[PDB]
Amino acid sequence: IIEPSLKALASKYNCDKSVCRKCYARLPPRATNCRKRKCGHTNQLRPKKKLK
Amino acid sequence: VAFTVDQMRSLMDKVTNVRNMSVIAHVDHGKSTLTDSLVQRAGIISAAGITIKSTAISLYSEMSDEDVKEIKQKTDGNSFLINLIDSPGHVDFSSEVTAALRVTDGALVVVDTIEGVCVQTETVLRQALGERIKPVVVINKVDRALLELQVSKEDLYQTFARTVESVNVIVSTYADEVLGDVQVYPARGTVAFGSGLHGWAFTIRQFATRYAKKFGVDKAKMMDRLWGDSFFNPKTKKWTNKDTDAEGKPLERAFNMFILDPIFRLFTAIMNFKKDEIPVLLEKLEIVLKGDEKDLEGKALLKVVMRKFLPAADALLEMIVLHLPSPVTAQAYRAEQLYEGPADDANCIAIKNCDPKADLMLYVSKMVPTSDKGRFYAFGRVFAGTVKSGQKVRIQGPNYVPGKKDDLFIKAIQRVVLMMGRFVEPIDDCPAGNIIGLVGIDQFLLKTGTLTTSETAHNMKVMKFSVSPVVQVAVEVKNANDLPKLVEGLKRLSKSDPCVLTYMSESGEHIVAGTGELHLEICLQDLEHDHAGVPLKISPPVVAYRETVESESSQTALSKSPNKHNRIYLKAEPIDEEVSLAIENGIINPRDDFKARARIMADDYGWDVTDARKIWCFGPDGNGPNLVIDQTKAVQYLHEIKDSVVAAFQWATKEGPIFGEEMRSVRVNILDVTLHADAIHRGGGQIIPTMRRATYAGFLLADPKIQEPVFLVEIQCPEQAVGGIYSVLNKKRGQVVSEEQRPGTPLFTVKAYLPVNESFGFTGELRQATGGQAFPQMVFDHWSTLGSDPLDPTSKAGEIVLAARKRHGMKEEVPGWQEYYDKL
Amino acid sequence: REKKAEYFAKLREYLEEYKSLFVVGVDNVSSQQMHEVRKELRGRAVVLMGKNTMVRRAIRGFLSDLPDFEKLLPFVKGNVGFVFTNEPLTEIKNVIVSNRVAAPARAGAVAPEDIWVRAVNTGMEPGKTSFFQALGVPTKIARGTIEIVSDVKVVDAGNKVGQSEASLLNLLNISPFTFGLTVVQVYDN
Amino acid sequence: KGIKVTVQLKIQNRQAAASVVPSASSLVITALKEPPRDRKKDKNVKHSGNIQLDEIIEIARQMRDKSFGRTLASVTKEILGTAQSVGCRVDFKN
RNA sequence: UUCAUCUAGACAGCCGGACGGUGGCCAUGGAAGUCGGAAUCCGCUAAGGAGUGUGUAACAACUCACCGGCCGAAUGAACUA
Ligand SMILES: CO[C@H]1[C@@H](O)[C@H](O)[C@H](OC[C@@]23C[C@@H]4[C@H](C)CC[C@H]4[C@@]4(C=O)C[C@@H]2C[C@H](C(C)C)[C@@]34C(=O)O)O[C@@H]1C
Ligand SMILES: Nc1nc2c(ncn2[C@@H]2O[C@H](COP(=O)(O)OP(=O)(O)O)[C@@H](O)[C@H]2O)c(=O)[nH]1
Ligand SMILES: [Mg+2]
Repeated sequence: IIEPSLKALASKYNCDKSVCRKCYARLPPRATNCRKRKCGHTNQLRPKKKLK
Repeated sequence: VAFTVDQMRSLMDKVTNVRNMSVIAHVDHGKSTLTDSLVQRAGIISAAGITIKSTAISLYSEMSDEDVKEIKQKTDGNSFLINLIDSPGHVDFSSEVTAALRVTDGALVVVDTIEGVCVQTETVLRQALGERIKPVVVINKVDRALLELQVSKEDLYQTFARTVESVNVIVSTYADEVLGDVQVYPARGTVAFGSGLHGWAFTIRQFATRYAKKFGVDKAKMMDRLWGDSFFNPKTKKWTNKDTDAEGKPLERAFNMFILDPIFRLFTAIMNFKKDEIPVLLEKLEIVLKGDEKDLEGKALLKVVMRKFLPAADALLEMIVLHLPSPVTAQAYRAEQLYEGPADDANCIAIKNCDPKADLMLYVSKMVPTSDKGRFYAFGRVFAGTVKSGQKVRIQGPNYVPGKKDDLFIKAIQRVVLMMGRFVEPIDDCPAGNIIGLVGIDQFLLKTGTLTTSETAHNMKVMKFSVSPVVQVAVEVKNANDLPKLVEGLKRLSKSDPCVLTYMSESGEHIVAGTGELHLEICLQDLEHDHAGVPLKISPPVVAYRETVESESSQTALSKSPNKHNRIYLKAEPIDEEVSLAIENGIINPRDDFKARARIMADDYGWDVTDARKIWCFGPDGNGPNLVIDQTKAVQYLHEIKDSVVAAFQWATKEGPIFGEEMRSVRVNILDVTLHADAIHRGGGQIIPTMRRATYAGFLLADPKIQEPVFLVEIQCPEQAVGGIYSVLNKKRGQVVSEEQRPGTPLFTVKAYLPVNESFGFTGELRQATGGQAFPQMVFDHWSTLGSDPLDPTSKAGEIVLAARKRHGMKEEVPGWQEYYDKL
Repeated sequence: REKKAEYFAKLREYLEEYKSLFVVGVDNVSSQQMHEVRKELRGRAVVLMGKNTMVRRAIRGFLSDLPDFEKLLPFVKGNVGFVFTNEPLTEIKNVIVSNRVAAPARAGAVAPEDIWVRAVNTGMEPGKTSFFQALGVPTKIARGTIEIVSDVKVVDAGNKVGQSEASLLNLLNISPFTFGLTVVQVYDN
Repeated sequence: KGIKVTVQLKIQNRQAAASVVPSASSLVITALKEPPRDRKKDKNVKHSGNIQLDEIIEIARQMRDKSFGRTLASVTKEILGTAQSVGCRVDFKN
């Protein structure tokens, strides 16, 4: 009820990224840094849990 | 509309003028409130919040003669009887669904507009497919697709196109080929629509005939010109077989135009308060307002506007007589599976012809209980013949076979009654195909049961369910002075639910096996407030473990008397599953002739004929897979010792040294025993605790291990949901035996051995992992040995006996062969 | 540049023994169809796809083996390579201008023309009807086999191919995002 | 006959049954390797082969899906040997 | 501080192939490149790893390595305080 091609468009700005492994945050699946200071610009990520 | 008790009996005799069916529904799509509108609308009365139980509700069908003039069946008249049973919803209650299917010929399909044909729809849809029963689609909640959503006309057309085409799949895959054209398409007017909470419903065929006049085109070509590649032309006034014209401009198919367009203009006008369309479109579509119906507004006003256009009974009871099959031509291909016995047989042929005066056949699927302080009724369809108030009916049980007794109770009926949704009436008879209720058969039959009158007639089908009572929970009392109420309440829950199963545990608890948590929990609070009515203590179900050995004893066992005189030297080893099986199954008996008994165990089980013609016993209780093989020769008084040695052995094999439980695969080969000279030092209070301490050392030296019970669960589910299930085995040791299926059906029956310890919530996580799509079929298969050490309070086997000895109030430590050993 | 240096030497050796060659351009190829077209001429015509090793071949068209490299050299654009042979031109032209064959819908690929499809049966069992389900097209049960009720124009002229629709398109054998292995330029002696 | 890696393609023309034999890499090490490496090793892993085989394996690549597209004898001196731990033939391939 | 790509033509960008034996030795309830260990080969060109992840019940399928198109000089990997 959302169309397979229109669903890739929804993930393109809601979950198709990577989560910070310290304070967690949305950053591209190719990006390799953090935009925060609580870590001091770290490199801890993971391709945001592909939920099924 | 009220009808006297006799008007019903006259209505009952006309099989061509009586439709018997059920309701194929999902959890919540609108089937209970849809059928509720047919009663307060056109329902037969007696002479003058979840689905827990069902009954066959009755109504009157008063049609037009030219209406029954297009029904392909033998029929003479328009005085029909609506004998519909309100089939239970959700899941875990797919028990009463197999029972409502048995006491009917067709079924009312209740799907949704947006939640289309979900899991429970195709579950009860694939249920009707294997029952040779005919399906009839009715998409309810079409108004929610235009109120909370507000869908367009051509968009809502492909919405029902999807719900329909998805049913053309479930059915054209699991159906019978002798039935042929049984798939419901609104192309013949076999799929209904409407709204149950507002009291209305309609069909394409209703307005096809209703507008056949306004176009001159008969209802058959009118509705075949509404659906398909049929588009009208409001420019030239031609119904063209294309979506565009010569200009290449957009057309709205005949359906959305003449049918739907009218209804939408009603919504926004009535609902949003536009009296510039109320009386206007009222007369444009041939409708009228009257009294306080004119005084209502919006939501409540559009309800009465449908009661003025397409009330309930309209499209509902219409497709019931026109396309639904009555016993006449229905049981004319149903007799086969419906009755388990010879087809070219006397009573079998009588049902295919349907003789209401000949061979009396009446299988009661579920015996319907009451507020009559514990007594019930026997709800069953009368296949052939007429049941009277005090007739000699043969109460045949599900075990009975033509040629013996085995549950055969031919008794006379106390009184006969009629079922009306929740109302019983003191009646007299009921014919071939129609269903009624008879009191008094209960105090003779057990839950399900076939009832004949002929000796050569076998038994009628007793379900097959394909739902299985996989779940199991321990049940007891919270006060021992009322334990008697506990067992009696349990006995009535058996004759209460058709798919429910009550049996005693190997430990000493009361096991309750259900289809699921919901099913079980409902029958637990019903057994809490009704059946029993006393406080229960329910905890997880405790398992029984047979203490098995995995090799021969590291040294020879030694143990004598506490008085000190005669000693015992046995060497306990493990009996292979195949030979230990020939004991408990029956190929080598403990009372068999030792001569030819030894001949079979040597050439087919690979043994020494010496120790074989010398078996002392099988155990425990004289027939288990634990033997006492004679191997000594220096024993002059052989005839004064064998007896009491096997005596403490029957107490040793019945009571184990690890945690007070039996053993399995323990072949005790006795090498030597120090005999005496008199029976004063070889008797009663002598040989008992002697062989007792002797077997303790033998088992604790041949490799101690805990053996547990294993299942054979075949979960039937399509190949598309299999992903989640395969990982539930990679979760709680689901070792696959095989995986078989048919060339044209996705539904996969998967064989996997399942551990009792890894089944304390198996059913819940299984439908959660792959939707309700996963149907578990649990049935115990074999006993598989663990692999860990039971004296290790940290290994698999040891963890079990740690918590097990703490519960009995026994010793916290696990005593070895050192503690029970007699040495110099 | 180990292999860059040894290939320069390679192309020159073949370019001397033969007098007939073709500037075979592509980009719309397939690992399968490509290597299997070389099988077609494993002794009549062998392919040798070049690159910036061909800008070095501008400095090789500067080598003066036979400087007619003027009417050949600048035809270095698109996935183009070599085609060595010593038989007549129209005979080998028919062979290579027949040597190019179809490739499937890469679900999200370059959609070029509008596709129509007759309202008949495909003779397959109704299991792929769940895909025609979340799209919206009536499907009849004829002998049970999945039947298309419309001569439907599903894909429009030039759009982004959706993953879902191009999958059931592979079920109809639809393949237009391709060509094969043809030619850009010819030249003899 | 076959147990593991046995792909037998079925082409049916309305009942007329005809199954073609793609004779994979496991199929060649059975049609060439007699009773010892053909059957009797169900409960035990098959890892024994070294002895000279010759030209017969070139026609064994003919039964094996011929999708290589160049030379027969040439591609078999690769398939049977390095991927096949049962049959080494001429000690030069590894 | 190194390492060794590079106008002979790279790196960022994006275009299109991403093969075969082969559902490879087995191992298999099921593993076709993508649970596991062990072999890590040549047929052939521009390339295709017994194969880089996601995902399948296994496949399929997509995507990377590798390779051709065009851009056309840096500018990247690895470490130092
Ligand atoms: C067809 O319905 C069947 C199947 O669901 C399955 O065979 C189920 O098994 C019950 C148990 C059967 C085991 C064997 C027959 C030997 C050991 C028995 C058990 C005791 O530990 C293990 C399972 C679970 C029960 C423990 C909790 C007491 C058993 C029992 O009834 O005692 O029984 C019902 C009636
Ligand atoms: N949107 C919508 N809601 C309905 C309709 N019919 C009934 N309901 C709602 O559903 C509630 C109970 O539904 P229920 O009878 O459990 O559905 P069933 O289990 O499929 O029979 C009622 O109280 C209504 O408010 C309908 O046609 N459309
Ligand atoms: Mg309900």
